[PDB]
Amino acid sequence: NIPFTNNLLFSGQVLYGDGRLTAKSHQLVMQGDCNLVLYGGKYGWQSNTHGNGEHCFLRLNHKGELIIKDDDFKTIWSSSSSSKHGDYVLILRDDGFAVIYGPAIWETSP
Amino acid sequence: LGTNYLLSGQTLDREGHLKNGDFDLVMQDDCNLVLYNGNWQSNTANKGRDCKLTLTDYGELVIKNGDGSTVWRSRAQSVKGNYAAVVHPDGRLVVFGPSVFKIDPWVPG
Ligand SMILES: [Mg+2]
Ligand SMILES: [Mg+2]
Ligand SMILES: [Mg+2]
Ligand SMILES: [Mg+2]
Ligand SMILES: [Mg+2]
Repeated sequence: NIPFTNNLLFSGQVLYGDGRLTAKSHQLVMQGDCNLVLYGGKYGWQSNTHGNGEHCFLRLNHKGELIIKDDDFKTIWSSSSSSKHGDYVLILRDDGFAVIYGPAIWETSP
Repeated sequence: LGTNYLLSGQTLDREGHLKNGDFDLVMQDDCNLVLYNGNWQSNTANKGRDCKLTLTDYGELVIKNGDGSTVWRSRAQSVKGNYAAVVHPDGRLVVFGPSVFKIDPWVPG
């Protein structure tokens, strides 16, 4: 597995049981109430899926889809985003935006 | 900028750091961009001064010297968009994009 970084969620990495991203005065949290909440910005945000599932978890795939599945892998919310296959990263930026970026079009070495 | 990211439109100024764990990318003052413990550098040492690292809207990291002159390019490109160079915890600098999805806590409706 891949070493967590505070404000990044690379493809493959998984948040749950309120694992959370942090960046200064913001967090984005894959809670236990199955709800993906961004505390931050002026008004924050949520996937709005309060208790629409049990044991949930957020996960970004290798085609830019950011998804919340439950314990038995039922999609609870998606970003409904998709592009080429490869490594993507979600950032929690200092401005409080949470944006996905990808794929890897240039790296410093393989 | 962000301590480990650089957004297209943002600049990693002279002597600037982006850092993640044991890996330290520096836009040094000998105009060489070096990622420390990353086995890699722009190899633009002495090739100018007051240099800057930038990110274009097509995914290129362009090193402009003091005034305006380009000194190094990634020479990898894509569509027009917001991009991100980020220091990967496994020790690479990797350009990412463009943006596929965006969450905006800064909008009333
Ligand atoms: Mg963080
Ligand atoms: Mg973000
Ligand atoms: Mg992202
Ligand atoms: Mg960047
Ligand atoms: Mg992208």
